[PDB]
Amino acid sequence: GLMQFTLPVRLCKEIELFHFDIGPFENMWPGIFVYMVHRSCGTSCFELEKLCRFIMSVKKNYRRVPYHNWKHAVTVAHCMYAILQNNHTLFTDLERKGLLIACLCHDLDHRGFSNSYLQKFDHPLAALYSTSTMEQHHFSQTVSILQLEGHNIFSTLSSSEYEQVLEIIRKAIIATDLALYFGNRKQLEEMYQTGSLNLNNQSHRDRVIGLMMTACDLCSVTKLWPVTKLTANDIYAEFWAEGDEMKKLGIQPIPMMDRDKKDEVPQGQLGFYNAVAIPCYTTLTQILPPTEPLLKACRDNLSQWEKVIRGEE
Ligand SMILES: Cc1ccc(Nc2cncnc2)c(C(=O)Nc2cc(C)nn2-c2ccccc2)n1
Ligand SMILES: [Mg+2]
Ligand SMILES: [Zn+2]
Repeated sequence: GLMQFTLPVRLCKEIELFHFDIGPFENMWPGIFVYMVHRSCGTSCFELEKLCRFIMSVKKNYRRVPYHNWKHAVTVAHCMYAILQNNHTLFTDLERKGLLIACLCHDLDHRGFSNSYLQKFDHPLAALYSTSTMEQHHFSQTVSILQLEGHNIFSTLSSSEYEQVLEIIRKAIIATDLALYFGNRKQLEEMYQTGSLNLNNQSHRDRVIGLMMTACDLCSVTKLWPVTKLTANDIYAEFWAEGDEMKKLGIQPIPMMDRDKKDEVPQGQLGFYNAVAIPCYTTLTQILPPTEPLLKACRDNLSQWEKVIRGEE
């Protein structure tokens, strides 16, 4: 049990800031995760043998795609770690447990295509899960991995704690469906402004954990500008591949996905930040004030994209 994971000085200190980049050495990322779990959760909460075996099976089930890959999985888990460490006393044992696991698994087996594309293509996954298609698939992949031999990292929870944790995870993963985010943030904004928001109302915590999963998922926009700008090339690599594929079904795709409309990415990044990202981090900062660093970095990046449009870069 005294087998504590350690990090070099720069990473040890920078892992605590919201804007940490996990780096380009892929073989350090399992340890950055085990490090985050031990400090967030405790070192007795997972059997190290089972946790490492689970981590490796999860990484194996992330594909080689430009954005929705293993690096994204770990990067979303680091944002979650930073929210939990900045809000120590607000979450329970099972909640810290489930959520970091939910972040690592949340895009399991992503092929790099949206829900819209799966339904236009008439993929069999669209027949099985008529809404939040990929997200119900991600949760399914998580349960299968948890049921492999030697992978059940929750084995020592009681039947009731186990049911509670799977349920925290399923709801955390379903929430990453951005189609559900718009609704969820509006309701949190209405509860916040009327002062009815009650973190004892389980239905209310579920909404808050939802918004946290949006925040962690979009956190590439909260990075220092060189990291955000470079991650934007990976996201657009995927969008343009989907657009290519839309055109092979004979569907003209939305400007976001058309590689012939690269000129409009700067203006399209403004609307994304104004319609999705800025409100996300604003409402999250209203509910959890210590997550303010994410809104400040998200606004610095908007300014940077405004500066691109004015040809100052
Ligand atoms: C889900 C998601 C995650 C990350 C995203 N970007 C990103 C930027 N910088 C660094 N890392 C990542 C983007 C993104 O660029 N979105 C987007 C652009 C436009 C014109 N529209 N949208 C959009 C997409 C879905 C719903 C509403 C609007 N989307
Ligand atoms: Mg996803
Ligand atoms: Zn994601």
